[PDB]
Amino acid sequence: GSTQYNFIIDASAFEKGLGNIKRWCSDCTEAVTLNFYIPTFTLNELDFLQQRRKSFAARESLKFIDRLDDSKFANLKVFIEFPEVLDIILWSDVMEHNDSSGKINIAKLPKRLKNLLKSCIYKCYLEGNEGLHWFLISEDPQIREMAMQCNIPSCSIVDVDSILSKDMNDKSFRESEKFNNMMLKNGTKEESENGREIIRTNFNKTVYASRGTGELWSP
Amino acid sequence: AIPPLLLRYQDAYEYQRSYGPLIKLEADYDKQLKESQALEHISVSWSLALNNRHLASFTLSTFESNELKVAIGDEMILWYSGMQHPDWEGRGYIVRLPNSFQDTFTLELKPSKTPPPTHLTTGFTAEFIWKGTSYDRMQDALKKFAIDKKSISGYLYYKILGHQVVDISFDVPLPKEFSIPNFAQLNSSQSNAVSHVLQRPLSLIQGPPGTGKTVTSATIVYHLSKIHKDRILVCAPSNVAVDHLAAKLRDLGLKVVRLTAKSREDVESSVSNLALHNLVGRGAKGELKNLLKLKDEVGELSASDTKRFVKLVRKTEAEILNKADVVCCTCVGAGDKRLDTKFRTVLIDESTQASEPECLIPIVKGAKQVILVGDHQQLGPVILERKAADAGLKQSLFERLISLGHVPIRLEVQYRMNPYLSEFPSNMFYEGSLQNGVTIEQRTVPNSKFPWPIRGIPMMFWANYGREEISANGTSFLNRIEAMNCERIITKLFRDGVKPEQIGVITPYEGQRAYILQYMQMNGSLDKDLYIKVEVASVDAFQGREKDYIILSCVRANEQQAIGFLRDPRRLNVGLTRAKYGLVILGNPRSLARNTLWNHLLIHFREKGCLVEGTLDNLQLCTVQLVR
Repeated sequence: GSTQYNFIIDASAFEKGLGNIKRWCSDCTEAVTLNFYIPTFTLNELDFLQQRRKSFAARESLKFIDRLDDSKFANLKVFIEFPEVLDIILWSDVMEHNDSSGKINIAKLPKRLKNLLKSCIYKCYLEGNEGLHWFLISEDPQIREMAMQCNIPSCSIVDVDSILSKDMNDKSFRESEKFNNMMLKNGTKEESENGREIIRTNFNKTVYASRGTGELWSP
Repeated sequence: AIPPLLLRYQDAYEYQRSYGPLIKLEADYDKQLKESQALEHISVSWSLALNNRHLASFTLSTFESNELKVAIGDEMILWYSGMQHPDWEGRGYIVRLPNSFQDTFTLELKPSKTPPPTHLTTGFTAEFIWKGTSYDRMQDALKKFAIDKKSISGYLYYKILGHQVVDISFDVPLPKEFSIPNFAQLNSSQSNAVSHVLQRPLSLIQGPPGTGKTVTSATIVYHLSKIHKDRILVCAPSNVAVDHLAAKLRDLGLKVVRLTAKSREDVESSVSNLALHNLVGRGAKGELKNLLKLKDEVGELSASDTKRFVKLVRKTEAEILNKADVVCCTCVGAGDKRLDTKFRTVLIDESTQASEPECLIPIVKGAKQVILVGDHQQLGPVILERKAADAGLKQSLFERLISLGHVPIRLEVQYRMNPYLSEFPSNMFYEGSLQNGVTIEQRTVPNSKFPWPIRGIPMMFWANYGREEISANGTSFLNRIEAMNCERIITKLFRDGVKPEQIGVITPYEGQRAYILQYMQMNGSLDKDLYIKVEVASVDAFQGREKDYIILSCVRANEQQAIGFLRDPRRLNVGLTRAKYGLVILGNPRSLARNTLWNHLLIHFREKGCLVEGTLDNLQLCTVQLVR
């Protein structure tokens, strides 16, 4: 396909969302082009989880990354970071994108997280950009908070899965879109104290979601 | 060939295909385990129940207490085969389960033409009859969620699937005051929780230890009952939690109906006056009143009277369940045939102690609004099958919703323990948010003579340099020096006037539990009868409960600095939040300090001046080097 997503994927995204990522690679590369960048942080953190925490999801993620790097798949690009790039990227280049008013003490972060920020800034703003728009995929709130402070756009696995369902135009996207427009039609829009988009609805008027057809597991 | 648990599911069919095989794995493992247990040779002690039925008591040594998923009311067959009497079989029901003090199960035998061989003690085997009802309901709930569009609202369906749909709230009249008049006032944390929940289709409440989740949950149910003017379904994985919540709801003036299985109708309860079967019996008149009296004195009914009896009971049960303000039952109990009606508002307490398919059972009854109460920082569900647990069945619905971005509202004022005891658990597991609802003066003993390292700080980490041993099974560890030190602590508490009921000993290893119990019986300074009343168990036994004094025996001490499942943050959290007045931790800091969680604990104890070593009467600061 002609639409292209450019992602830097962290370790938590693999450990928690490996099944979702596998589906993106095999099914979604029809009308979408996926472009992954695997930083050194990811490989080191997945190795730590597999060895010190006996995480079988982290073991499977490392095996999957090897399969991605060995295959010449259509509409899927994967680049594993060369560790020596971390010594070339300036920490001052990361600090130029950091919000001073931000609550996180960026210079006091551990080595692993300092290097993850270097990888992100390299892709988002430096030589690794290639005229593309990059997003960090993470399932760790601390990682997403530090990325936001350094103007690195980030998303969750669910955020990407929803975006790729829209492009694929599957029944999951279409039926959720009907539900959204049903709420917009019957219900009052409000800006909550949190700043969020809330829709007041009547408790007594409920919309049920069509299930469609499908196969159930049987013993 | 099983699909992994995903973050977002395409549809509820994929959701079912993921959880379905995991339920089967658990079911098969549970069933197979009981098949093996049926081969163990047991000793039976006979007695007579008040109703004059025979009681068979016995100990099952093959499996650990947590591995045998046996409930009161469960049917069993007791078999004799030997050279002292012909072959004999007897069917009965479980009336007592093992506790910390009683290692025995008690089976009440059904009356028969052939009497039981009460003169024999050995030659018996016990076979639990497999029902599978709990797992069947979980499977049915998964399937109903997939194919029945009316089982749950569209919004909740999308939220459970991990989909991104616009957030909605209910146009509902909020009360001016959240605390209920004529009743004890909620604190601001509790009040904020009730406030946040009332207009949301889905809420998560986190209730740390001693923070008042019962009064908060009962107040929520009370307001939702007044707002919707409809039945509310209230659930929890365990019967004790259901009874606790039902009692509070009844105290608020709500018409509560407590549904128990037909198997447990004779179980002793604090809320027996709310049991559906007792409400049928008491509120019966006419033909039903007669059929009940007849069945009580005759013990059996004729074919025509049984059909008539069943018809009338069902009709009465439905009328009682329909007129109720709240229906209370366990999560699995929600799947009962008698509750095949609609429940639009559901509150699930202790939802973190159930698997996701177990929580689904009460939610697939036409739910529009769901409140899940729990604590992912405390104990999770019991998953016997490791492959199923590894595949993700240990994750509750409360925890998956957190991974999906749902922030729980936390109750932050604890009323259980001395402020000194709540500090580390609060900082470590609750981001330092816990405040104290009780003072140091409310949790102190004025004339205490106990050798606490610092007077006024009722905690200590008593370092010992003993080494772990291996028990008679080969599968467990013990620590003879820590067991000896444990007795010295207890005796010292006894000398200070503390009663055995006030003391609890928590140890992760069955080897240590058995050794501590035996050791205090033979080498306890004071009367052995005092020490037997001191509860020695694992964290599971103390989950949801409290003691005035807690002794933690870590057991683990080796040159490799390996500590096994002492690594568990959730177990450590529960073990540190059980005490009200005092805490003593026994352990070897040298090996515990390699673990980063335990290293933070030792540093906290050292900062308080509580990390000590030596003789109890001449304690010294522990010399171990701790490096962060």
